[PDB]
Amino acid sequence: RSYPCDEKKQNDSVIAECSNRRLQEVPQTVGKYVTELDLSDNFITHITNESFQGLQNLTKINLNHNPNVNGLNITDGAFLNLKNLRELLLEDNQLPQIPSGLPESLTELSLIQNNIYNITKEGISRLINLKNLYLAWNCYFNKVCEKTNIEDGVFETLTNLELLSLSFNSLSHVPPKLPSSLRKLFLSNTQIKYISEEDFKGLINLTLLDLSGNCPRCFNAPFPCVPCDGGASINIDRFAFQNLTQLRYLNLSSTSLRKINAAWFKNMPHLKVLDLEFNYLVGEIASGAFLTMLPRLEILDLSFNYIKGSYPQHINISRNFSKLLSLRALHLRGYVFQELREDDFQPLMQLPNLSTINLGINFIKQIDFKLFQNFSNLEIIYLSENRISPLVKDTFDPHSNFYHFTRPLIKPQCAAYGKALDLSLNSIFFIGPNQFENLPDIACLNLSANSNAQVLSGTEFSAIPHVKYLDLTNNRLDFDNASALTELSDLEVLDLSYNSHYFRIAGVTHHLEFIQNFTNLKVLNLSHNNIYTLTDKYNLESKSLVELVFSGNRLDILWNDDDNRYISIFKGLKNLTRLDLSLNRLKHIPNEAFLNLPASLTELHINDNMLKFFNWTLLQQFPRLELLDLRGNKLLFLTDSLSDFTSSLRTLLLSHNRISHLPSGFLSEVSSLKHLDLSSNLLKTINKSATKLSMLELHGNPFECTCDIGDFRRWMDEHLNVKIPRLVDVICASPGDQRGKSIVSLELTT
Amino acid sequence: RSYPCDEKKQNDSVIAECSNRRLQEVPQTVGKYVTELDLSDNFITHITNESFQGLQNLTKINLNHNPNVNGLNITDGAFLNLKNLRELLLEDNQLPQIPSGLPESLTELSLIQNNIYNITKEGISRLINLKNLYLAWNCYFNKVCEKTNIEDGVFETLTNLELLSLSFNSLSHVPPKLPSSLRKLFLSNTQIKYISEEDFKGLINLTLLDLSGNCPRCFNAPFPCVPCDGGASINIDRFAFQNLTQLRYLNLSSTSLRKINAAWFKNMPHLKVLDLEFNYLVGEIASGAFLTMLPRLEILDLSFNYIKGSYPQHINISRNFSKLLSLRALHLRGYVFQELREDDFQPLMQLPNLSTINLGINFIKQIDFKLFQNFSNLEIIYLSENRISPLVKFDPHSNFYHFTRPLIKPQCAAYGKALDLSLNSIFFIGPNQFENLPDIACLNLSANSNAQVLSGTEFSAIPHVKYLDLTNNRLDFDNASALTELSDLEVLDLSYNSHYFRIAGVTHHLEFIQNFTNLKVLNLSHNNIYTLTDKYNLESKSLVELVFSGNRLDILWNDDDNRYISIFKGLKNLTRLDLSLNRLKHIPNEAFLNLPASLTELHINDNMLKFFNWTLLQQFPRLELLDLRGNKLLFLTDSLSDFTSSLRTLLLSHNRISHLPSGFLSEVSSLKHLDLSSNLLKTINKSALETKTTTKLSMLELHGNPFECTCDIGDFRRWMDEHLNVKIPRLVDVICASPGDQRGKSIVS
Ligand SMILES: *[C@@H]1O[C@H](CO)[C@@H](O[C@@H]2O[C@H](CO)[C@@H](O[C@@H]3O[C@H](CO[C@H]4O[C@H](CO)[C@@H](O)[C@H](O[C@H]5O[C@H](CO)[C@@H](O)[C@H](O)[C@@H]5O)[C@@H]4O)[C@@H](O)[C@H](O[C@H]4O[C@H](CO)[C@@H](O)[C@H](O)[C@@H]4O[C@H]4O[C@H](CO)[C@@H](O)[C@H](O)[C@@H]4O)[C@@H]3O)[C@H](O)[C@H]2NC(C)=O)[C@H](O)[C@H]1NC(C)=O
Ligand SMILES: *[C@@H]1O[C@H](CO)[C@@H](O[C@@H]2O[C@H](CO)[C@@H](O[C@@H]3O[C@H](CO[C@H]4O[C@H](CO)[C@@H](O)[C@H](O[C@H]5O[C@H](CO)[C@@H](O)[C@H](O)[C@@H]5O)[C@@H]4O)[C@@H](O)[C@H](O[C@H]4O[C@H](CO)[C@@H](O)[C@H](O)[C@@H]4O[C@H]4O[C@H](CO)[C@@H](O)[C@H](O)[C@@H]4O)[C@@H]3O)[C@H](O)[C@H]2NC(C)=O)[C@H](O)[C@H]1NC(C)=O
Ligand SMILES: *[C@@H]1O[C@H](CO)[C@@H](O[C@@H]2O[C@H](CO)[C@@H](O[C@@H]3O[C@H](CO[C@H]4O[C@H](CO)[C@@H](O)[C@H](O[C@H]5O[C@H](CO)[C@@H](O)[C@H](O)[C@@H]5O)[C@@H]4O)[C@@H](O)[C@H](O[C@H]4O[C@H](CO)[C@@H](O)[C@H](O)[C@@H]4O)[C@@H]3O)[C@H](O)[C@H]2NC(C)=O)[C@H](O)[C@H]1NC(C)=O
Ligand SMILES: *[C@@H]1O[C@H](CO)[C@@H](O[C@@H]2O[C@H](CO)[C@@H](O[C@@H]3O[C@H](CO)[C@@H](O)[C@H](O)[C@@H]3O)[C@H](O)[C@H]2NC(C)=O)[C@H](O)[C@H]1NC(C)=O
Ligand SMILES: *[C@@H]1O[C@H](CO)[C@@H](O[C@@H]2O[C@H](CO)[C@@H](O)[C@H](O)[C@H]2NC(C)=O)[C@H](O)[C@H]1NC(C)=O
Ligand SMILES: *[C@@H]1O[C@H](CO)[C@@H](O[C@@H]2O[C@H](CO)[C@@H](O)[C@H](O)[C@H]2NC(C)=O)[C@H](O)[C@H]1NC(C)=O
Ligand SMILES: C[C@@H]1CN(c2ccc(C#N)c3ncccc23)C[C@H](C(=O)N[C@H]2CNC[C@H]2F)O1
Ligand SMILES: C[C@@H]1CN(c2ccc(C#N)c3ncccc23)C[C@H](C(=O)N[C@H]2CNC[C@H]2F)O1
Ligand SMILES: *[C@@H]1O[C@H](CO)[C@@H](O)[C@H](O)[C@H]1NC(C)=O
Ligand SMILES: *[C@@H]1O[C@H](CO)[C@@H](O)[C@H](O)[C@H]1NC(C)=O
Ligand SMILES: *[C@@H]1O[C@H](CO)[C@@H](O)[C@H](O)[C@H]1NC(C)=O
Ligand SMILES: *[C@@H]1O[C@H](CO)[C@@H](O)[C@H](O)[C@H]1NC(C)=O
Ligand SMILES: *[C@@H]1O[C@H](CO)[C@@H](O)[C@H](O)[C@H]1NC(C)=O
Ligand SMILES: *[C@@H]1O[C@H](CO)[C@@H](O)[C@H](O)[C@H]1NC(C)=O
Ligand SMILES: *[C@@H]1O[C@H](CO)[C@@H](O)[C@H](O)[C@H]1NC(C)=O
Ligand SMILES: *[C@@H]1O[C@H](CO)[C@@H](O)[C@H](O)[C@H]1NC(C)=O
Ligand SMILES: *[C@@H]1O[C@H](CO)[C@@H](O)[C@H](O)[C@H]1NC(C)=O
Ligand SMILES: *[C@@H]1O[C@H](CO)[C@@H](O)[C@H](O)[C@H]1NC(C)=O
Ligand SMILES: *[C@@H]1O[C@H](CO)[C@@H](O)[C@H](O)[C@H]1NC(C)=O
Repeated sequence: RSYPCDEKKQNDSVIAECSNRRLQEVPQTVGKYVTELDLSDNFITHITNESFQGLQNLTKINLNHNPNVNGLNITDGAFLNLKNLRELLLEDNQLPQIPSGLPESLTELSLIQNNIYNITKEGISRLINLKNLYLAWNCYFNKVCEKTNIEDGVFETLTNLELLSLSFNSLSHVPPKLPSSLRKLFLSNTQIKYISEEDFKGLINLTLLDLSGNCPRCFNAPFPCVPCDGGASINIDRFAFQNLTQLRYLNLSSTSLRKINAAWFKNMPHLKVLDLEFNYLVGEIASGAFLTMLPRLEILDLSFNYIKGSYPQHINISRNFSKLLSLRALHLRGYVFQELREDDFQPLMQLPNLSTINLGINFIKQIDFKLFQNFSNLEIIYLSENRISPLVKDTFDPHSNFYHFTRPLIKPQCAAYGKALDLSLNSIFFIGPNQFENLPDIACLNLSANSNAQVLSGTEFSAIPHVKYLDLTNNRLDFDNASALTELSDLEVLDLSYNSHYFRIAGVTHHLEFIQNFTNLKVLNLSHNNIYTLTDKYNLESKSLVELVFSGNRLDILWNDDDNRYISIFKGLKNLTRLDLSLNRLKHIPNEAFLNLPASLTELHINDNMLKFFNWTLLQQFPRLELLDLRGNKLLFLTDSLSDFTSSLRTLLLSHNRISHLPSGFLSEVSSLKHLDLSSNLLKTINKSATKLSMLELHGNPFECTCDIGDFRRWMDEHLNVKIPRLVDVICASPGDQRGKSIVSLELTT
Repeated sequence: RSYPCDEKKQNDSVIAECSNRRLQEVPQTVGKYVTELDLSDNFITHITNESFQGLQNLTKINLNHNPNVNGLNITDGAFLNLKNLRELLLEDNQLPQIPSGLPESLTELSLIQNNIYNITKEGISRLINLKNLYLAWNCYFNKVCEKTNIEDGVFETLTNLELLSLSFNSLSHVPPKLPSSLRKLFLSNTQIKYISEEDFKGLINLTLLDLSGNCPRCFNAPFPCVPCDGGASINIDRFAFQNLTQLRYLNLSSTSLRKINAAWFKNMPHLKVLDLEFNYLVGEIASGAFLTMLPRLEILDLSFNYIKGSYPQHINISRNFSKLLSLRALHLRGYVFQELREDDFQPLMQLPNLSTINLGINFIKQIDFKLFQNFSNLEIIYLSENRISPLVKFDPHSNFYHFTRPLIKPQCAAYGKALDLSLNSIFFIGPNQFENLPDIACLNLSANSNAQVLSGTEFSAIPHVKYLDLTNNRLDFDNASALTELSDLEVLDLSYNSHYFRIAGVTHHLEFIQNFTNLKVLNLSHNNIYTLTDKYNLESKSLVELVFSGNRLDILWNDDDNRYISIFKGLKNLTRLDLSLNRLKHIPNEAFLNLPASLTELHINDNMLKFFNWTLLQQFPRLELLDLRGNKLLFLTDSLSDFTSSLRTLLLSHNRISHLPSGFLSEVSSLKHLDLSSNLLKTINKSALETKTTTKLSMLELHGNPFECTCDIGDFRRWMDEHLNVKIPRLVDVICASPGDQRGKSIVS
């Protein structure tokens, strides 16, 4: 670690981190060692020939977000210097023009979120070895520019260009004279309404094309959005893509398509993913004209093609959907329909490869759960945000994808265990006794936020006893009855976060006895169940359990139990490694209670409590403990003799406490501490009296910079490997002459 | 000037409000005219004959909740002085016995929430004159007491007792030897499992009986709740109520009743109100035994009687329901069923007096709204907490079982026929959503995640809507047509609306508001409005109130083209304006001068103001209330007497004020009420508020100030004692801060 840039080594290339250090010029310490430089989130506004000299070993400069609040001054040839400069990022800098005078060694140039309106030869016709060029957000509702002007041939010379991102800019036409070497052409939100034959004449190599937000369909647009001539459509000629033989991805989101010409995929048997969401294509879904041309598609998205004023009975799926033999996921979010039958999805049932169906936000009230058994390999069923009821009787970031969320539908940690079903945000206020009948073998089940008030008695998941991951978060479930969920003999993950039932009985209040007949349950989350009361004893004997979260409960109220009934409330869980006691409003954990914790614990969090006094001396029973998180507490003091107490602990987060005095016998035991966190306490000074540590957090402590402090800065220098995060945020409170400056940029003994 | 009690005139005598003054003992500082003394919610730990010597004239004493944060120590006859004592409340005092020297003249005695496990004749029986007696929560799960020991017939020579409350007291027998004069008897949650025949005899006079919470059914109980043996209901002998001819009120809420012995009501021609929520009577609802013994019943609650596991297809309503001819209110919550069709409700359509139909929490999937026309006196239809879809092509003095709040906001109910459709699944407004409804005047569509794009044709089917509640939805109204099919509309509530159609340059269009000639209120709180897109003049001759909090005026008035100066000047009639929570720091001078001069209340509390230009108030002749609480104001003005003569109330608590100017208000002065609490005042140098003529000022609040009480304060504390016509509230919150020997209480010291 040198000041002002924390330094670390990756590969045979030294990287320098000077981001968010608030500096106003190119730093000084940066040795010729450095090869990739990071300068983002600063207050720099000047870049000269002198800024970058001597460093010639540099291949890269980050430099985005400068200054942070005219723009940022770049001098003709301030970079012409370095013959190693590969990548050069300059996003969000308020640049008026394209840096005049630039290195040829440049491969990947970024220039987005600036004020470049002229695109000129004088700027970029020299960077031949340019590969990836980004230029989104440059004439995007600035009104000091009608069109992003591009001068002819500004792309025909950059013969090594693979990627061009002109998305989110104001062009009316498609830039002529591009290089045939192109592979990705991003042009979203560019205001193109006419697409010619010529526009894409001879990019025979192009793989991805992105034409969204052209004539948008402003459902929930996270940015300025303006529709075409009423319900007007982006107008695409049939021979627009004749040449585009090599092509995997097509994103035609928000174009307001009504009719899909099927002449477009005539010469393109390649295409792997089609995005046709936020359009008007209900007719085309039903009359699948193009649906014939796509045998190698694996993912299809037709989401938010719903018609205003409409709520059909059923969803009209063309037969031409059985020509989609390669499909692996289908995305049908927000058609909006009332009932799904076996019939309606008939065309998809003889599709061999289809493994995800996405039906969320379709506000559907009834589905035949049988119809899902006629699939040959499905393990994702997403039905979130529909109106399924209890069943009775019947046996900002531009680097992102705006039109298609890339987060997993289900949690991987769940989609692991087998077939995943998501019934979250539905109307299942209790569990109908027919709720699960005709369901495939379910491994992963989400019932999140159904305000489900079901008394559980162990009957309810009988149709599906083979569940592993079950998520019941945000519900009003009762499980005072000990038979509760016990049908689920294979269950490993129970997520019961935030549950208040409606059947409090006195002396039955909370009854966890039901945990004990699990032979296989590993993760148990009971956060925010507001338990202040057990009628099950303190013995919860289970060797299955590894991790228990017990946040948002009332541990205090239990441990003030006047007859002392609640001491070993966790002893029985012998195999517990991780435990979580945060937000239980704890003041004094009685000594005998703390000593009755699984001797097996690896992590222990008692943070965001009200803790005053910690009896450190009790850490001797916990010899596997690697992490102790005591953050957000009212702790004053630290044991002078940590030696006596532990030799297993690796991480000790203490921040947001009221620690004034850091004692003398720190590092008295082989403390195994690589990571020590003391930031946001009440430290005036660190004495002299106080090599295995790589991290120390001190930021935001009232430092008293008097020379009395200078012992510490000698230690910060003898021991130079131990990194301090945001050094520049460890500051002087005092004295007056000092208040504001960093401990490190401090002229000492004067 | 009274200390410490605020001393009000009421009817013909003097109240003393000494409640909640951190008081530790009764002051002998209260007057002699006082007949009523509230000493509630204080820290008093003792009571003796020296406590209340001086005022034999007292009739009522409060005392409740003393002390706070041990017990209350009453000696034998601390009240035997008080010859004029009618009332005496003593609830929440950790009392170990019944006080032992009370006067006869007691005719109302409340001793709830104490620690009296036994009732002795030494204490009460010699109190012949009592009329009311409340004894709830005394043996209420102590682990000390199994039983609320009642001396056999302790109540026998209480021959005037009208109201006896014994609720929430573990005694499984109805005490014997009761007084005949009893009209009202409460026995809720007493663990009385069996009601004999001899239990109620001699109570010819009884009009109310309370027996709920015995053999409870524990749905949502907000206290300890313990079911009887297995699923066992209460047991009441056939001839229990043989003698109770005069009974009007009968609570059997949560008794677990499967079966209603229609023989209980043989002698009760009179019964008006029947509470039977929280039992298991789906069947007794299907086939009404009792339903015929009740001609004169006006109110019937059978809420939360559903069967668990079950979600039937229809509700089953005995035709035995048109024998309740008197019926005014019917409550049917938590039957839970899928569908109400016309014929299911045929038996109720032949009732003259029925106005309130309560169908809350039935999770109803669909309804034939036609059925509602076929009702004569229908006013409130309550359909909250159902499942309707878009149609296409702690307190012990309370009622625990019944919700006694208005089902519908009265302001709404006033206009007439009310339909509450809140907490349903109407995610947009179906083109057939209101076909075959009555003419509704008041409509609630709150909390339906309703995303409807409005075009002003969505409401054609019921176009006489005057009060429309649209809070907590996701409604677009950028179309100048939006809602215009509702010409008669008077109140529009759109709090908390965030749409999904943000087009740029249309953004937020507020043009639809120029249509209404009788729109009177409009609540636009919390819409995140920061972008508006029309010609300036919002033009509304009608509109009187605009709530505009939780928006971004700050953002709007910071416009560099000044496009939003005159954003509200077109609202000529407006007299109320709430501009709080806009995070405003500076209101531009021209932006303020373009508020309508008509305003009368202006609210800019809870923003971030530092400076306020008083001398603009001049353009505001009718202004009368100004509220700038929770801003950050520093400086006032020395000539405010010049810039406004209309202004009645000025509120400025929670600001950064320490200097009080040597002008202000004297002689040419601006009326009645001045709040200057939670400021930063050290001292006031009399130069503020001169004794020029007589300033009209009645009331002035200055509590929670950081006061400097050495000698400086000599001038004000004179001024106080001479302007007795100037009320300062809360003299026990006007504290010192400066002299470290004075920091606390004081000003009065
Ligand atoms: C009710 O309770 C349950 C249980 O308490 C809650 O769920 C648990 O929740 C935690 C918290 O989110 C989950 O942890 C997260 O899981 C992510 C995926 O993990 C796996 O994949 C990665 C890579 O594929 C592997 O490395 C992991 O394997 C490791 O194995 C063990 C753990 O078994 C570790 O000890 C090893 O060291 C290995 O790492 C997993 O198989 C994971 O991404 C995530 O990690 C980030 O966040 C944590 C902070 O919690 C950091 O410690 C960690 O360094 C990561 O942070 C960095 O980088 C990302 C980008 O990569 C940045 O965005 C971040 O800022 C960050 O710096 C974490 O481990 C856990 O899986 C889960 N358990 C269960 C039961 O599934 C419920 O949520 C709860 N209900 C609610 C909602 O209240
Ligand atoms: C979206 O915007 C709309 C527009 O504001 C909101 O609607 C307003 O909401 C307010 C605020 O809650 C409602 O006013 C409230 O109305 C109460 C009922 O009033 C009627 O009768 C009363 C008694 O029955 C009559 O006195 C009234 O007459 C008043 O009339 C003119 C007004 O027309 C006044 O100028 C007179 O002086 C009269 O007083 C009404 O006809 C009323 O109860 C209530 O006042 C209690 O409240 C206010 C606090 O704002 C005090 O001024 C007042 O002292 C009252 O309270 C003392 O009393 C109680 C128990 O009695 C203690 O428990 C309290 O602490 C308190 O100290 C208040 O007035 C208004 O009706 C309503 N407007 C409409 C169009 O319905 C919506 O809320 C809003 N939506 C939200 C949630 O976002
Ligand atoms: C089972 O069911 C039975 C009967 O159905 C329940 O018995 C009810 O118990 C509650 C206790 O919570 C009773 O409430 C209180 O009554 C007092 C006194 O009564 C009324 O007395 C006067 C004449 O009627 C008058 O002062 C009041 O009357 C009208 O007054 C105004 C008119 O200006 C009108 O607007 C009111 O609505 C009244 O109609 C008065 O109500 C009453 O004073 C109590 O309340 C209020 O005010 C005080 C302020 O000092 C405040 O602290 C309270 O919170 C409250 O706002 C209160 O309403 C109720 O009367 C009983 N019902 C009947 C019909 O007798 C029983 O509780 C149920 N069991 C259980 C355990 O749930
Ligand atoms: C239309 O869909 C096309 C294909 O979905 C979109 O291009 C995809 O775009 C995002 C770019 O933001 C890519 O994510 C970024 O990629 C780099 C390089 O692997 C990586 O560091 C990222 O973090 C992030 O993943 C994504 O790879 C890309 N997909 C492919 C496969 O080319 C585009 O989102 C669409 N248009 C709009 C406007 O949303
Ligand atoms: C089950 O459903 C809930 C609801 O969709 C999921 O929680 C969402 O989770 C994502 C990422 O974990 C969060 O960003 C959202 O805030 C959550 N939304 C809500 C409303 O809770 C959860 O991921 C699902 N769990 C499983 C087992 O996959
Ligand atoms: C319309 O329905 C909503 C939902 O019931 C009502 O608001 C509830 O109102 C009461 C009283 O103001 C509050 O205690 C609740 O917390 C409210 N909840 C919600 C969802 O806001 C509202 O009162 C009804 N409006 C009318 C016209 O009476
Ligand atoms: C896809 C549908 C479109 N919806 C609708 C809006 C307006 C309509 C009109 N006229 C309409 N007409 C018919 C059918 C649906 C309609 C709203 C709905 C929604 O509420 N979405 C939420 C879910 N949680 C996140 C957020 F995206 O999404
Ligand atoms: C009246 C219904 C009964 N409910 C039910 C719960 C569990 C059941 C099981 N097994 C059940 N089985 C059949 C029918 C209803 C059932 C719960 C539901 C509710 O959500 N209550 C909340 C709503 N607002 C506050 C509070 F009143 O109310
Ligand atoms: C990196 O390049 C610089 C510039 O030519 C050179 O002086 C230096 O020796 C190289 N780095 C090292 C120390 O290997
Ligand atoms: C592209 O289109 C032209 C049109 O004349 C065609 O002749 C040429 O061969 C095409 N190139 C391909 C498909 O590689
Ligand atoms: C594809 O199927 C649809 C509906 O089943 C039909 O409209 C269309 O003609 C089919 N396409 C062909 C036959 O090319
Ligand atoms: C708990 O659930 C079991 C299984 O359904 C049920 O039989 C039992 O009655 C319940 N509890 C008891 C002991 O009453
Ligand atoms: C486990 O499961 C059975 C249900 O078959 C139940 O009878 C038994 O009591 C359970 N044990 C518990 C609650 O630990
Ligand atoms: C019953 O009440 C009446 C008035 O309602 C009263 O006059 C009568 O004395 C009471 N009955 C007896 C005899 O106690
Ligand atoms: C009341 O009506 C019910 C249902 O229609 C019926 O079972 C019962 O016999 C009626 N009671 C009589 C006839 O008294
Ligand atoms: C219905 O209400 C009126 C209004 O007070 C009342 O006079 C009448 O007696 C009631 N009719 C019956 C007997 O139900
Ligand atoms: C409404 O029609 C019903 C038939 O369900 C009929 O019995 C009823 O009398 C009609 N309403 C009235 C009160 O006229
Ligand atoms: C607004 O509504 C009218 C009538 O329903 C319609 O003709 C007009 O085109 C609408 N469009 C908008 C959002 O301006
Ligand atoms: C304006 O509102 C006041 C009440 O606020 C009312 O008296 C008057 O009639 C209204 N006048 C007009 C012009 O609508």
